[PDB]
Amino acid sequence: NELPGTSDTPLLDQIHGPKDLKRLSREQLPALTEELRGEIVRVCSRGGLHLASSLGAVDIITALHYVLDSPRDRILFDVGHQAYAHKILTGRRDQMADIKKEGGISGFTKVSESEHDAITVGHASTSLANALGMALARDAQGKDFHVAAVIGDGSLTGGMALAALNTIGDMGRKMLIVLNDNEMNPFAAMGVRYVGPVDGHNVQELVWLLERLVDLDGPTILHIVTTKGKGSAYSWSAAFGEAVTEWAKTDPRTFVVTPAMREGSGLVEFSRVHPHRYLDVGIAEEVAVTTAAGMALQGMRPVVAIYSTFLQRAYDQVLHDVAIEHLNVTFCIDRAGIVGADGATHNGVFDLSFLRSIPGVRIGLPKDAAELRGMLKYAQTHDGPFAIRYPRGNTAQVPAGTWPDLKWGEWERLKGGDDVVILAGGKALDYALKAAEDLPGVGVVNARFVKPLDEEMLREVGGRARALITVEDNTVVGGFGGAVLEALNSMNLHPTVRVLGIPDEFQEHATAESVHARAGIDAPAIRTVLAELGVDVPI
Amino acid sequence: SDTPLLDQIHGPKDLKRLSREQLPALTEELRGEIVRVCSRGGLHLASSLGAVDIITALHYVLDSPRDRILFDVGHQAYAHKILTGRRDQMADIKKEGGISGFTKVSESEHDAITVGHASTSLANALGMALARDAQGKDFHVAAVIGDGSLTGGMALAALNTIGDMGRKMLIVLNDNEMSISENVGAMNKFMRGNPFAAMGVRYVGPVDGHNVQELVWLLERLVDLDGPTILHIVTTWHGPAKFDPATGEYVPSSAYSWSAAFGEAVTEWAKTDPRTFVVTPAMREGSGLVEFSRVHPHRYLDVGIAEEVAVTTAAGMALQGMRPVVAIYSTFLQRAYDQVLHDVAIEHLNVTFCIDRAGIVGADGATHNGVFDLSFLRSIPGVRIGLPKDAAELRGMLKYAQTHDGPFAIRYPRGNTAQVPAGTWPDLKWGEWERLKGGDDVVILAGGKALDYALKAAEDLPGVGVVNARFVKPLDEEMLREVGGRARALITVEDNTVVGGFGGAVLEALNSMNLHPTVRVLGIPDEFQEHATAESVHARAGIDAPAIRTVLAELGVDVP
Ligand SMILES: Cc1ncc(C[n+]2csc(CCOP(=O)(O)OP(=O)(O)O)c2C)c(N)n1
Ligand SMILES: Cc1ncc(C[n+]2csc(CCOP(=O)(O)OP(=O)(O)O)c2C)c(N)n1
Ligand SMILES: [Ca+2]
Ligand SMILES: [Ca+2]
Ligand SMILES: [Ca+2]
Ligand SMILES: [Ca+2]
Ligand SMILES: [Ca+2]
Ligand SMILES: [Ca+2]
Ligand SMILES: [Mg+2]
Ligand SMILES: [Mg+2]
Ligand SMILES: [Mg+2]
Ligand SMILES: [Mg+2]
Ligand SMILES: [Mg+2]
Repeated sequence: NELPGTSDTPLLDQIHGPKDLKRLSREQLPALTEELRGEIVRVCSRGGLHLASSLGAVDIITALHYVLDSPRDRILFDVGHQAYAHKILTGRRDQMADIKKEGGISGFTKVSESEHDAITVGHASTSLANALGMALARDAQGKDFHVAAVIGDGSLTGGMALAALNTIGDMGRKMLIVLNDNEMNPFAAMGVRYVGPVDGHNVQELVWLLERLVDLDGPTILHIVTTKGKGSAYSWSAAFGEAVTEWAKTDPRTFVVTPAMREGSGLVEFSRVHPHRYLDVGIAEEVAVTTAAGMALQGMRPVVAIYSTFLQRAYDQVLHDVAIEHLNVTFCIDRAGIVGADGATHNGVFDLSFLRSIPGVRIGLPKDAAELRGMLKYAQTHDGPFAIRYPRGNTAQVPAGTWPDLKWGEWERLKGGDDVVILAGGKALDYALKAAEDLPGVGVVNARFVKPLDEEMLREVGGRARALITVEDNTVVGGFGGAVLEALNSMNLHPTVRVLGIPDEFQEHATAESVHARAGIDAPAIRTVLAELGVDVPI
Repeated sequence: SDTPLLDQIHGPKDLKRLSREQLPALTEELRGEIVRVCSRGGLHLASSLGAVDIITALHYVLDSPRDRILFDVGHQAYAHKILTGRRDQMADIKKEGGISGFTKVSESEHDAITVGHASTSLANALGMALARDAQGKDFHVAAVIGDGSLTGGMALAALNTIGDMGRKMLIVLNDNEMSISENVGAMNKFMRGNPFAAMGVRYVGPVDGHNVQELVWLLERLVDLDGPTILHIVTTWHGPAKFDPATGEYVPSSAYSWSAAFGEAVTEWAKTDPRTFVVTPAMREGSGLVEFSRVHPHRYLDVGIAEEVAVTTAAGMALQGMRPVVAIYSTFLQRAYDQVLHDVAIEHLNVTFCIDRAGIVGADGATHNGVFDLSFLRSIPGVRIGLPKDAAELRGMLKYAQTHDGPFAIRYPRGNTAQVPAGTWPDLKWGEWERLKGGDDVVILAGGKALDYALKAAEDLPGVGVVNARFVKPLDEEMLREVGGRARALITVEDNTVVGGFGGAVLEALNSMNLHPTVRVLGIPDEFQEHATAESVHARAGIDAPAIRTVLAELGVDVP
């Protein structure tokens, strides 16, 4: 029990779980609220994080955990970036300094981290459907516990949230939805008792109101209003932002669509220079891709700027709405491969697998900003869809007016050697060049095209090499290694091949470097495979 | 002639020569035309008959193809094709080399979008409106969307974006689920709890969707107005062999659809497993769940046409200790890719996917061919994939999936399989293949529909082995190693794309074992397959028994 001061927390020191929180009287909850605010700011500041959303949520989370009995009652957080107060109140206060770090805890709720985490989230708008499943399962088991979902105003505009709300209406089952609105319809929300708006920062009035709502029949939306945040490095994103901004100046058919990730995708400058050629469709990736398809049908050259992990939401839209009529949609896919800190919900290691199987979708991996420019120019000037994927990370700035002629599907040899040849693009290529550096028999090819592959160069290298190594910042299942084995098979070439990539296992929050070392795709791990294939490494 | 007005109409220009007072007679001609020419090929006419009046009205008022008319799904657009120069092609609808059952951009300048999957019209319409405004043009964009499609995730999300952008366009909501009075009453209840004004959309109606003259007068007022507008309209044998309409030839009378085999299995299973719960995205009859829904009413959930909701709802049930089954077509499962990966697979949840219409479905074409699931499911960590040869293996796989940890997918085609007795619950080790025919010269690896081709192809060829590759994830590593070491050549056959499918799984597995047999990967090529019979598509793809026999002959097997 330390002295009163600027950063004492007498109440939190006694709270190890929600049961300890219930020992407080309602009148004490405003003081806890301020302790939680102080705790979040003083620990979760460095690295930015989703501090602003968690701060906005402190009072509704305190009230929910005071009124409800987690883990018997299920509190579901949409996305989960707003649940830092939830983790402090559920035995993880001492782990907040390590949030998103290897050996720490997730930046989102994760079922396997705590019995208090009802869903594993990261992708937005899943809380309502999960909530429905838990309510239906509860009713089937004759149990009586409460299901409460906390969803932001942004998340509630997602297709699967609105579709789920409609169903929650039709089903008429007991559940509470807290709409957490920090910005201040009849086809989605019929059958749903609406309550509010109400002050989202009044922890006593929220405890009062929840004790009323929690026991009512059928589904309730509680509309709360919250204040957001109450209390050398040249990125691939920037390289893209600069290339497309430059491109649009001399292509009036170019239109850039983002699903509400303008700053992430590096389109701040693009939004200000070309406001007439910029569309933020909101959070819905499915709307972004089908809208781009409508634009391409009317003679435009749309570019969808989207994270690899988020493009998963639009798989059927790419296949059905773009690929069937071979439409002019270019996909500039950021956060390609392991993103690291954000963990298994955000690691973009599936795009080379799910896009490859779609007829007519070309796939490029640029090694640098000049190749990115070459691919974007090709994509925007040739028929049908193209995907260009690049990681979170940096690359050399490139001079204005850099627009090389790149023949799509052509690989390039970057290092001499015929005994063993490493085939790799993007981040994997930099690993390959490093791994090969002192080995004269070890060739390196920039496999900068996954679809189509360079069949001629693969035939030449496949016919002479004692062994090939494939390296990809993607799952080894049906990805770049699979494409290479399928192309070798159809040529009836049978060289030794080592397929290096992410294993068929979800990768938890850590640095990309850690995931890459344990996956065995980094330069040291490639150097180990070369030795295993009988390459004489220098002493 | 029974159709004197229609006889002079070869396009929307001809339609506009009629006085409004002649339009009612024209809608009666169009209804009689659709019944006269499309009463076969198991075509459902209800949707297209219900839409005759609005489609006549839209073509009379708008200027197609300058004005863009977008049909959601496209199954309601028969009158559209009749009014846009395709009257004499309607006899060949869904037939190989005939017109599509849906609108298709390549078929006609009057078909604004290629559709089949629901709920895509609004986002496509937004795109066309935004391109129109960028180009300084002023043509009309109209989307026609059913009440069912409108409650789809991408439709509800699109309408939010449409409201925010405030761009000029007309959404026609074709509601055949509720009357005008039922709709008004529901809306009165809700806003007592304009509501569309905050969303940024003008709501007009509901009005009578069968009054072609009143629809014309109302549209003429709406097409001028700024911003997005919703017009809510309201519309109305005991012998040993039997002919199967679906497959277009004779089958044993003991043969029923895979759908019926699944419905019978899950209905029986749920009697002794109280944790089993079936979830369908509004395909009760298609997935064979009529009987299930009647016998187990409190273990049956229809979520409407929201595949993403069906999968994530099942995840919630699994997290609460239940054993949910998602009954879903392969093609519609594509909508739930992220939900399978993110909501089911990351925490390895107890969701069983029973996937109907797996492989080529035929008549419904490129938008419906379930030819990608062995590729897209396989790259998801922890998702097991089984291909049952018969109703017994389907039961063994469903029992395995419902009693073991994590997600399982069971995929089966449109088509028939032998009826099997109640209480058929074999014990099957997930991941174990079965040798069905001896031979070590050339071995065919195949599951499900491909397996039937393989066994037919290998008849009276003594050196040709056949393995039931009834598991795609995991593969049978032990049996593939043995066959891959001993066989001169392998043939893989899959009712799936050759890209990243079963053939790919086999080549990945052989590579990690450092085995180098000759392998012929047979399957659907990396190209969309247009409407035709499955048998026609399979013959041209090279996966039927004669195509397999030709590959065996090329590999130097003695084939009669
Ligand atoms: C499928 C998906 N697409 C995009 C994102 C990126 N994203 C993370 S937070 C968020 C939600 C928008 O804000 P809101 O739900 O209102 O939450 P707030 O931060 O305002 O509390 C978005 C777009 C995501 N998590 N999931
Ligand atoms: C994405 C998708 N999921 C499922 C289906 C299957 N399906 C075909 S039409 C339909 C019903 C659509 O209802 P509505 O739009 O009201 O049209 P109506 O049946 O009344 O003509 C369904 C579920 C589909 N076509 N697309
Ligand atoms: Ca689609
Ligand atoms: Ca193009
Ligand atoms: Ca290069
Ligand atoms: Ca050689
Ligand atoms: Ca309709
Ligand atoms: Ca299971
Ligand atoms: Mg103090
Ligand atoms: Mg918000
Ligand atoms: Mg893991
Ligand atoms: Mg309907
Ligand atoms: Mg084709």
